[PDB]
Amino acid sequence: EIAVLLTEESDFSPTPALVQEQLGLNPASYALIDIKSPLDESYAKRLAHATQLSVEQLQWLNKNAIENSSNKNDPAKLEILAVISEYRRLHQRYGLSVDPFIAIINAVNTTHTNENKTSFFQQIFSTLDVDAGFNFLDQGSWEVIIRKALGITAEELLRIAKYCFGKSSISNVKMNSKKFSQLYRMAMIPRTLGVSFSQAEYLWQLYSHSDENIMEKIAQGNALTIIDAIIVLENTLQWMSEQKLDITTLQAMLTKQYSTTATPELFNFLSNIYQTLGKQVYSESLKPNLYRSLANGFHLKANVVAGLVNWLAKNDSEFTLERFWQNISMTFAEEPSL
Amino acid sequence: YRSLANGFHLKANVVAGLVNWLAKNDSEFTLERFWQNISMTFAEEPSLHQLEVHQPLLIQCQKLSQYVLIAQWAELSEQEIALILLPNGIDNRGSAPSPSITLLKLLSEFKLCQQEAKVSQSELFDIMQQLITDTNEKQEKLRNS
Amino acid sequence: EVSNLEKSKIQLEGKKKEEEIKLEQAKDNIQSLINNWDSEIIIRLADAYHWDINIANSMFILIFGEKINFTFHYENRNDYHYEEHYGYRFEQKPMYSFDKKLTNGFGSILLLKNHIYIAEKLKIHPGTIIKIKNYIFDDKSNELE
Amino acid sequence: QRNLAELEQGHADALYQMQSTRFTGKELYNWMAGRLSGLYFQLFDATQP
Amino acid sequence: PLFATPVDPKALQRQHGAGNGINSGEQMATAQTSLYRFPLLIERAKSAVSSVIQFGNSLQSVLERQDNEAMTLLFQQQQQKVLQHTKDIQNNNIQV
Amino acid sequence: LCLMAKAVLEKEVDKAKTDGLFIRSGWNDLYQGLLAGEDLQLNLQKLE
Repeated sequence: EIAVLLTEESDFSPTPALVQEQLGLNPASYALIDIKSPLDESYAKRLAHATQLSVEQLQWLNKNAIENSSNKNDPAKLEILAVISEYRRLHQRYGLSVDPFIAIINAVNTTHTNENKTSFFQQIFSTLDVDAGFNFLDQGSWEVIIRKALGITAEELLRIAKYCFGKSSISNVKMNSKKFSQLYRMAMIPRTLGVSFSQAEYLWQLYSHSDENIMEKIAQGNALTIIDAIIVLENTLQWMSEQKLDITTLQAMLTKQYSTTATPELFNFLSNIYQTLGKQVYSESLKPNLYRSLANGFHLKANVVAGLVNWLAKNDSEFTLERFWQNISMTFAEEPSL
Repeated sequence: YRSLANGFHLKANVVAGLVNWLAKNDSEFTLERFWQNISMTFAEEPSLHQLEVHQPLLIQCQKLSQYVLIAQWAELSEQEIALILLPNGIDNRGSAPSPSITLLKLLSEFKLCQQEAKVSQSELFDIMQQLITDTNEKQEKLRNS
Repeated sequence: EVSNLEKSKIQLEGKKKEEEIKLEQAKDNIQSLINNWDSEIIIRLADAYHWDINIANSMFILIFGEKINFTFHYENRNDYHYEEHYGYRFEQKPMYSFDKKLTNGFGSILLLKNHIYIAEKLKIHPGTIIKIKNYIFDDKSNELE
Repeated sequence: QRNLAELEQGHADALYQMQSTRFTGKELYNWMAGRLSGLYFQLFDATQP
Repeated sequence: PLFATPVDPKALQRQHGAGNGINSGEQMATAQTSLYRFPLLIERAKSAVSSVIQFGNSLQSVLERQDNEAMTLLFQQQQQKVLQHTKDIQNNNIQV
Repeated sequence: LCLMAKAVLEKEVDKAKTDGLFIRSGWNDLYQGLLAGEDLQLNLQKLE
């Protein structure tokens, strides 16, 4: 919390002084717990006491998080300890245990162990096969059980399969335990929060720019990018709940659709702007008249509208107040209509 | 239409919709015939017995008041009436359906449609108008305009 | 007497240099009225009512395909995948003409509401509510599996 | 008392509906403001010469 | 046993007075001639337009008093209903 | 009367200046014809 307020940048890179606070750990313990794909019977005990976990589950975490990292040959101790620390955050704030967190980042646990009867994969996906064919371009009998597990509708499942596989190879996919993670990942991040699926898709896609595709990077990405997406949803949902701003109002304020429909309200609004201010040549004496009549058409002020038209004179440079008056004077002839 | 609308507490386009509505059901009624029946009585000496003689005005004014009660109950706008005054309208029957239970529950389901949509309702009237019209007269009408 | 009319010449040229822009904007916005293809209206319904494109178009086609035509659009054979259990997946934007003024222009919205409401309430595919309809009204009894 | 509170909510909805569908509501004074304030400046520029 | 609770009662939606639609622009006639010159025509036309403005103000006053009377009458009716349901409350209060 | 005054001033004053005076009707059927006398007052003041 003292690092969020004192960051000039965006959402923070996982600095190794923040792993030491959540994951209970000293800067002298941080200089010894160097990692491999199995750690030891010593460092695993240290991290399993630092977490509230056992040794086997944390060996699962270290076997998994190295695979979804920068390089497979284990560099970047910082990254693996960051994955463990922001496991600890999500398990402190929610009920995300070891197996759903792994299934978010890496393969769903398919090994039947010394638990009650079965693994996490058969616990969630009731009866499927790792390395089976899945024609989810059309449908199947698996499509009931995947919606049992993840809670998705039909077209949201189709869109969630458009990402994490591309729009070329949706038909013939041999899903191993790592491809079921691509589906569990993009559909359990909303439900562990208070968000539905299209709402989380919309809040991911607004926090973007006009070119890239952030949903592909969230789906097919590393562990730091998939935890960065969770930080983005955390920040955006907290900011919107701070100000009672619904997704309906945010949609009404931020869309780009602009459905072509001539409402009678616009006709009665723009009949004032031409029937009071007659046909002219667009002098600059016409300009305060145009701002005054647009301001009094709504319940606004003249200088606020003179600010907003100059505001819109820069974004969407096709708009010009001269072009707006010319478009008013094109219609509203001797015989105007809808 | 303006003076009949201001005689009640109504709007001018609502009365212009309702008289054209009643121009089809009970085809004896005509706005020209209504004005001629007004001008027959109310002579140099008008009285109440002249209305007691000329009973078609006593039919037509109560007939107007029935559709005024229906328009106040269903809370019709002017474009709500203009959508049902389309030449086929709801396509169950022709233009201007008669005031039965069928119309009076069609308007109820119509108000439910206005409640469900959560958008601007003139958008709904335009969409519903393209669902009623044919997109062949509309395209040539746009080309003419 | 010449220099005062020079200003009138400048004013008439100032009017002409904007009326030419009026001609250009007219001839641009009038040579673009081609794209009326009758499938955009149900897209406007899915915009107005908080629906989605795929379910609200596949329900319309799979309900009314017995009554009206539904001629689809060319160069879209692989684009519109149809199957029995979940019909008309609509891999791209749906483009179809459907031969209007043969349905009921407002009761069809009332059908589509209850169909999509059962689709969203029981959380089924849109391709099997019509199999429920076949089991109820036509009694196949082989669809229960 | 619950039915009384729901009836009062219905009365508030009825008052807001007849404030919205009123003729001399906000859609009339927006029109009169946007016309009268635009014609008043033109009358001023016709009068000041 | 399990417990039952209704979730999220739906609030009502907003309406507006959409009785304003398209305007049909009325055309203007053509005056033929008059053998009087311009100052007498202005001296008469200015008084005529002043009469029009006066009756426009009178029409606006009458037309807002009509709507205010409609609002007042509706409020009287619904308060008359509320003051009967309150009597029903006071009827149960003596049975207690 | 306003059209009389326009057609009488178009005798003396030439028609290159009395163009935009009485092009539009000030009446508005969608409202009750409110502020229709202001249009006539402005268009007589500009004529004068």
